[PDB]
Amino acid sequence: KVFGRCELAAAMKRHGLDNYRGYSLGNWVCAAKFESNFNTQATNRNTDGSTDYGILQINSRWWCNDGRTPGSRNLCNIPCSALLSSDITASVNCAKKIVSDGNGMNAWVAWRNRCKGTDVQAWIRGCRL
Ligand code: NA
Repeated sequence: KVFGRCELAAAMKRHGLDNYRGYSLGNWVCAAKFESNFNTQATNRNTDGSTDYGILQINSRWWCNDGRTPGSRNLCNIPCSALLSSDITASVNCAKKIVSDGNGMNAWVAWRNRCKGTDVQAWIRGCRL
């Protein structure tokens, strides 16, 4: 599923992401835009052989099991395919584990490079929330 911007913002809000560990909703929407262009089916392979899955591009080296990333962990305890669902619950629940891991949203390279220190509230302007 390809979300609309406000539709995703609402979904994320309902799933407890607004201000989760102090990151306002616009942060999460901004990270999704640049990670996946709001497409839950997004996948991208990394140089190390791991793959990033879903709306927030969660990596198989640490967070999910895809059966093809040797020596990897599965810290969210989920098949990576669950991250591709039109239902974002598994992605959100795993993202909450990731953002709590030490480095905050800096874990998402696109957040650090394209969202951090920008007017992220712009991503939810106009939405009914
Ligand atoms: Na893994």
